[PDB]
Amino acid sequence: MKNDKKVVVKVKDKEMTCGAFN
Amino acid sequence: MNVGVNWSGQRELPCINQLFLTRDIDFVELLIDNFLTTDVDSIKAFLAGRPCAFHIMNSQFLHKDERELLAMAKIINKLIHSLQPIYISDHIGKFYHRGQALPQMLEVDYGLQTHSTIKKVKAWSSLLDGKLLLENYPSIFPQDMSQIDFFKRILEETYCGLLFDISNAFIAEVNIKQSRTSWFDLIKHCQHFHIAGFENAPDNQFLVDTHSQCIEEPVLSFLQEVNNATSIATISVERDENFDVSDWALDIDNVRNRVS
Amino acid sequence: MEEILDRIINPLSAKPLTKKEHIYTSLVLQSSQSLILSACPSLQSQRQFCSFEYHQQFIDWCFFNKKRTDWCLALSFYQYLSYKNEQVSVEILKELIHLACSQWTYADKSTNQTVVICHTRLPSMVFGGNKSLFAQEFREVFLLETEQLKPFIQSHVPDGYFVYWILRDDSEYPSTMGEK
Ligand SMILES: [Fe+3]
Ligand SMILES: [Fe+3]
Ligand SMILES: [Fe+3]
Repeated sequence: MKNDKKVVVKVKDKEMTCGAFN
Repeated sequence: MNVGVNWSGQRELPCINQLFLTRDIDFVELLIDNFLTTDVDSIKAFLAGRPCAFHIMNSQFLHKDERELLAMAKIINKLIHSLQPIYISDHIGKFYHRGQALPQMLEVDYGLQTHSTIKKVKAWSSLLDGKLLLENYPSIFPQDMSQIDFFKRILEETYCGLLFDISNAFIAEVNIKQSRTSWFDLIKHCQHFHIAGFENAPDNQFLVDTHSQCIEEPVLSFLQEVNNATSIATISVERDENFDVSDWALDIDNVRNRVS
Repeated sequence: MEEILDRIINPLSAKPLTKKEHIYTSLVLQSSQSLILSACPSLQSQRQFCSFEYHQQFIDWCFFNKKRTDWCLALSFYQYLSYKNEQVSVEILKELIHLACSQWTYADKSTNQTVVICHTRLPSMVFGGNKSLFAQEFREVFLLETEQLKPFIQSHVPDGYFVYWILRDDSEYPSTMGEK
């Protein structure tokens, strides 16, 4: 966007996968 | 038999890159609906000549009318045309209950309004460029209609086929006592397969389809039964957690050795 | 069964479940709590927010008020915390917005590349997420300090509400009214 003053941040998550959660 | 692996994102890329350097990976099954805004040439660069197949996780097509799916079918079909997957495939899954989104894909009620579900199968598959394969669910709870009888109707009344997940069917046998035997009539008309590891639920109440461990001996012995019963064109050795290259490579080795 | 499904979306009923059914419903519910806890370490500043029973109360409140439990779950969780507590640190708000933007890039199945999210508490901050655009590149969760949407958020967003926009890319600020 036009205030190109931006910070990229980490998020500890994960994409959709076929593997169920345990 | 082409032996491949699944690719759903970037977390596993270091591990896949290691697999590419130490093993023969004959094809890669993309979870294609995770790449819908991805530059296709960047995908081809990564594959470096290896063929691919498509697996669709979150169309959620049983929750939608045909018209809601048009936009997704358009993107997927462009990716089908550019990447020429060996097969395309989706799931029979439940993603909502009473309008609330579920945190996991749950098993469908096969016997409830079976004809409306067959109609959604026809509608979705008719919008995709190719024969849609549907994957069997790793049942946790029993119900009135067998998953086998459900898929028999899919294969008889629609243009769809079966993507047979060997460990999912093993999980259902353990969890709900669905004899693996019942799949062998359908298996004989299937050439594309999945196999993976799993984990025990707390207090060993059921097996969870985690794709996070190595394939256990009873599942490999089930694999050999499948190999005796039909033609295995392709099998994807799945992994979604614990991206240890040695464990994934051990699975790939064991799958190849078991059918030799 | 529909009783197992009911307890997944409406967990605080006392209707009995067998051990297997209870461990399954708890397992499914645990997955959405893990997503929140893994991605928002600031929640450890308030250990009461982190119990599984607190999560169950949160999901039950989401059922009674039909709050979204998809990629907007993290936003729903902030609204629950506001509904229950007199104050919540801005770092929890920020991490939950970051989580929602991340989860958007995994859940939205369109050609649109970008979500932008704002909240009334931070009128001079624009949060966003960009889907991966290249095979080996991660999805991008970003933050902008800007007054560009501050007039729109004080005049057109009631206090306590989030507002979000889906955009084809991240070249332009949203022009329109978004959702919520
Ligand atoms: Fe699958
Ligand atoms: Fe599978
Ligand atoms: Fe599986």
